[PDB]
Amino acid sequence: AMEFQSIIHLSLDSPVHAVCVLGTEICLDLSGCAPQKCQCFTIHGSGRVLIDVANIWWPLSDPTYATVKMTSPSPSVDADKVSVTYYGPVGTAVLYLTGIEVSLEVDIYRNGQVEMSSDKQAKKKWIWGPSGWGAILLVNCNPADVGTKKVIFSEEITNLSQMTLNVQGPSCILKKYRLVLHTSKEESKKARVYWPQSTFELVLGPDQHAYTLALLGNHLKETFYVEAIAFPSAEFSGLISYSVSLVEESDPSIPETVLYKDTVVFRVAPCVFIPCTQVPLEVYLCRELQLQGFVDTVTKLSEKSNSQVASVYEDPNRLGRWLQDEMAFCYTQAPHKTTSLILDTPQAADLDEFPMKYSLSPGIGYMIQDTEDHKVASMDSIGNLMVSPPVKVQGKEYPLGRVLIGSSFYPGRAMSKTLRDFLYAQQVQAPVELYSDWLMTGHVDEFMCFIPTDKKGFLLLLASPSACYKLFREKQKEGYGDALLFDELRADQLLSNGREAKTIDQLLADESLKKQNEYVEKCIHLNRDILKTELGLVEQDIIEIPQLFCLEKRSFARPYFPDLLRMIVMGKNLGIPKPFGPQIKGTCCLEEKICCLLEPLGFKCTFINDFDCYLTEVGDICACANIRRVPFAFKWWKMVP
Amino acid sequence: AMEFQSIIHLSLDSPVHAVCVLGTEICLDLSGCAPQKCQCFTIHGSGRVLIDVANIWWPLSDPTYATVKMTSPSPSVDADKVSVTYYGPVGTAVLYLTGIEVSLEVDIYRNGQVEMSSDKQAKKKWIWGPSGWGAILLVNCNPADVGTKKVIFSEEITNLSQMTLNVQGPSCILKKYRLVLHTSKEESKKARVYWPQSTFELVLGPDQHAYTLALLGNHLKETFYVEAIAFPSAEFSGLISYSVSLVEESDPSIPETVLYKDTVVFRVAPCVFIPCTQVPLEVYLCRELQLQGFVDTVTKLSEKSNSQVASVYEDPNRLGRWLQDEMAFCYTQAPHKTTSLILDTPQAADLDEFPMKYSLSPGIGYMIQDTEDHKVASMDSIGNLMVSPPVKVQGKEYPLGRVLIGSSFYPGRAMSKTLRDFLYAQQVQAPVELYSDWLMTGHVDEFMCFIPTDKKGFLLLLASPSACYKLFREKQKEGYGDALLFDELRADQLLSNGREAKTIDQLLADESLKKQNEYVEKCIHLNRDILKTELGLVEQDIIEIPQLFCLEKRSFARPYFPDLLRMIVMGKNLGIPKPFGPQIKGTCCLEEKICCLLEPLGFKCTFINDFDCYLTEVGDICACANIRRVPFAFKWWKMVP
Ligand SMILES: [Cl-]
Ligand SMILES: [Cl-]
Repeated sequence: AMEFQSIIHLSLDSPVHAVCVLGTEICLDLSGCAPQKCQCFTIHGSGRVLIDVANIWWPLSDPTYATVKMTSPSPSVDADKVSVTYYGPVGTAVLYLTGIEVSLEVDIYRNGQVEMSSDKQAKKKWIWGPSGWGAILLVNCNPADVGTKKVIFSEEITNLSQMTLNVQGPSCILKKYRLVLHTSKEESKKARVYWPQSTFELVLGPDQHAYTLALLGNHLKETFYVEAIAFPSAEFSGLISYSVSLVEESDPSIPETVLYKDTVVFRVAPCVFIPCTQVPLEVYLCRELQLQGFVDTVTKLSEKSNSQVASVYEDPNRLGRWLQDEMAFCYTQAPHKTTSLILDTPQAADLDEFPMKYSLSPGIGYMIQDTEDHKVASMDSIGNLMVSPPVKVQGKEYPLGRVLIGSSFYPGRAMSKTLRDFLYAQQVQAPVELYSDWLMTGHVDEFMCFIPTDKKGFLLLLASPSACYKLFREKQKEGYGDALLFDELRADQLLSNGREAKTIDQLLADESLKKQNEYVEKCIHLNRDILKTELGLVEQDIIEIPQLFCLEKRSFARPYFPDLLRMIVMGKNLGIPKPFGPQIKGTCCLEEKICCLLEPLGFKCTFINDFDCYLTEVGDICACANIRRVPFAFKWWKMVP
Repeated sequence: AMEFQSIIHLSLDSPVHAVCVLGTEICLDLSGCAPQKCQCFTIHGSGRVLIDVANIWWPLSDPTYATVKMTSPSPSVDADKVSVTYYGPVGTAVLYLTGIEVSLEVDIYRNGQVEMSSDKQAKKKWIWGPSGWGAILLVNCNPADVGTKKVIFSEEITNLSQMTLNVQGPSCILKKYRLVLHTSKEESKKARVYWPQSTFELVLGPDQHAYTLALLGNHLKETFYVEAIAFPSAEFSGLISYSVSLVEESDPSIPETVLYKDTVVFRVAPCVFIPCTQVPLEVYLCRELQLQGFVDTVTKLSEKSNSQVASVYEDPNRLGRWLQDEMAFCYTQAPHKTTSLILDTPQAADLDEFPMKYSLSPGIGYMIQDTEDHKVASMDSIGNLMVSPPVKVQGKEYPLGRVLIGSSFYPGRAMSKTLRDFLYAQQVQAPVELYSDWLMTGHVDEFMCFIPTDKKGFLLLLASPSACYKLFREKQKEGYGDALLFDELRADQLLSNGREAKTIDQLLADESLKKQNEYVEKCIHLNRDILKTELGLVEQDIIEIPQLFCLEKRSFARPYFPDLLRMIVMGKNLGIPKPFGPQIKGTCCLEEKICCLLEPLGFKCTFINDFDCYLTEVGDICACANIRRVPFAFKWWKMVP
């Protein structure tokens, strides 16, 4: 008999000639051919064979099976043997073996190189955690792709994951078969596989899910380079598997058959967002022909903070403040490479040009993410997200922090199912839903800010209208009720921005303003509870920041004076919006209050003088920034979501 | 001051009057108002207040917080109090409390009744396993729905899950608020909530995701009845949450605000498929005007097995064998109720009538599942599924077995992404992909069958052409080479079914038939390996069944003689297709062989005489059956997928 299978029925008469793929086990039926007078048996194998008898003689039970496996490939056909000798009160059975290797290997232990997997079945599984395993694939974020044969540079080839195919066996056995490297039609739309000729040929991708390789000689060693196309999403878990099938070429009436298949599994790394507690590397600035105020002060602050400034062009096809509202700096990481990128959720239709590519420093990626709602003040954009610092909550670690999404509480505007599903599909920053649709912009950054400390490693700052009323009341009692909110601002600057200079006395007697702020205070308190619960915070982690709001067009909250919470956080250097509060002998009481709260904790407060920038209405153009920061040192794959 | 929040800043001057929702905690800032001369303090609360000072006097630290909570609702406003007395080398601060209850409760401990949850935050989580928690919801499978105010019978109301809402507090506090029972727009499409007036009003559902309730008096107690619409799928995880928001009615210029929200989570039970090792309860039979053969023998076998027979009408709008190929008996289970149902994946377009409803015994549900591919021999149907018995594999338990799906191995036909995703979304029967597209029907039941034993509790039978060649060779050597395959069958019965009577000598000399069977044997061996690996089977669990195949129109395998593996499994009673093998002195050697293999294990073999039924071509009409069985005793929620 001639065979390629997991079960072999030995025959006293004809010895079996079989193929053994290395890493697999064959079950040997020893008793089916045994003579009736046989009571016991002995079994012996050659050097490359490992025989297991239920883990020397053995009693002959009703079923008697032995398992065999091979340790190295055969240098010729039938070079290995297993012999069974039947003892009674009488027969021999023989199996000739030829061992071949057919294996696909990846960086399964996440060490930065392809390593041989210890087990053919364990290698199809992807296990999270430090005691886990499973290779990682990175999405191609090359900004050129935004809007068959390719040249790939040594700088770009490190982004790709290796997948090695090894086949070893006698030439006369291997020539009977063909190899097919493949994946399912659906998985092929999610990644590309390249083969170097440097010049690389596309062997698998969205239009090709099977690739044939000829077996010429006694060994084939080929390395393929793989890249993902998309991050995990509602429709995509992140898992992609590749297989090599050994196909027996046929007689035209009998179809071909697959005799063996080896499979590897990749997990496409998630898109990870970065909180403002991470060290700034670069500050991207969309100036919109501005210099004095925001642009100059933020340029100065950035130099003071060991950070680069990258100019950003205006995009005439987008609403103003797009650099902040439609984009986020994030990263994606593999054992062999970390790719920082900007994730863009454009609100405009049919875009042709992408001016943000001029600013992107070498190696910085660019990815687009679709959304559904594109109106002014839409919360369906990546700007409607804030990242917490790393926290432990109820004994559960969130080493990369948790993503915070602005949402609604009235049973209004919201993030689309598409963008929300994309976020939850990343897994490693378990999203928390906050309440922000009471704010005109819908952005939580108008009432909260995390700042790093040199303990949890951070403090949460929260907007507090009650704290501001308390501060103004104390000043009034001290005889400063005549001090003026919006002092040192030009009358037309106030009028053109919907504001009016008011004394502390007029502000404290304004019952409508007080009711607007009481409403805002209730909305912030709802969020304070969710943040304490979901981030494991205690009140010692929170600092109240005096901040007034007003309701504009139900109506929505807007900062009354420039929002102190809208900080540019650069380590210990804080770029705080200059609020223009009531002055008490040449000093703004709001600047003095916030400096008294933050300076003793090691913070350097720089007040950004730019009233028009901070009072810009939603949709209107203004200078803005987006800071690119150091990715977390904690490796995402070692987390157990 | 007047408040409803998680943080209260005490004031030496004005005492605070606050609302405390039961089950929540308030943080009290004790140090912010403390006099400069104060060095230590004492705190005292009344009977309903629980005070925690970092878990009698206490030192006055820079931040000094105390947490308070309430144990029962207040019978009047300010009926509870907390007093802080400041000691120096000097002041008092007071908080008046009013406790209210606002809670949604479900059968969170899966005990069959609504129980009070121990924690407001833990109740939003759904944890798998015996030490888990989380209420369960059942899909409405009423066959009437196949194709605002409702009457629900005491028999049908047990299918629904209870959700109780309790609100308790002073009438003068509760009258300030409104209650809103709600869920997101997307979740509302997945379930219906009813309120009894018995006659039940639909309060939440696909067209209504918010329902308002008036707070009249000092307490509200309402029970709602919930039912799911759909099983988990590609787009639906199975989790649905409901909330009650306490809304403060507004001054028209200030929008309303939500002061508190309580939330419960349900998991819609998965659709669980049943293996043929479970005890038969009812046999559904589509006779198609037939009596002698299949219909009579299966009716007899069913009576012999303590099972009911339910006649099924012919469906002229569907391909033949639809009762078996387009339907599956499955179940869905909650702590309070188990619903057995038939899951239908119709292959026809625009169906109006559903004759299977006439057969459905009282209480048996009916659900439809969409598919994409509707051609003849399509593997995109629920008939392309077999369920394994419960198994343990590599230390992992599959107490409900694993679903087995027929698929392809040539890198052909396949299950659609829609049906496959529906199956994997159930979670509790971790699907295994087998190779069956080499078979004309694409059904794994043509080469494998599980039978229960009175140890794993089962045996796997596998089709084996090699075993059949071996049996025929032994008969030839004994002088019976003249024995005839298809003996005792009429010549026209053979001709009209594409077969011809052949002696054992002619069969063993047929080289084309041998090559067709060698091909089939390689395909079955691929599946034997996957089954051993994925189900943790050893060769002692497998019995080879002699069975020949032939290739017909690449070409596809069909059973050559009636397929012995296509058994009607009724406990120890097996309805085996009568194969009409070569007879050796009045006995079919195939019947004798299978009886020698199965009878010593306690099986009673009944050979179903019906050649035309077992040789029916795909798409053609024939009598067939579908057996409804006992659901597993193991509760699905106690598994950790
Ligand atoms: Cl996953
Ligand atoms: Cl889930």
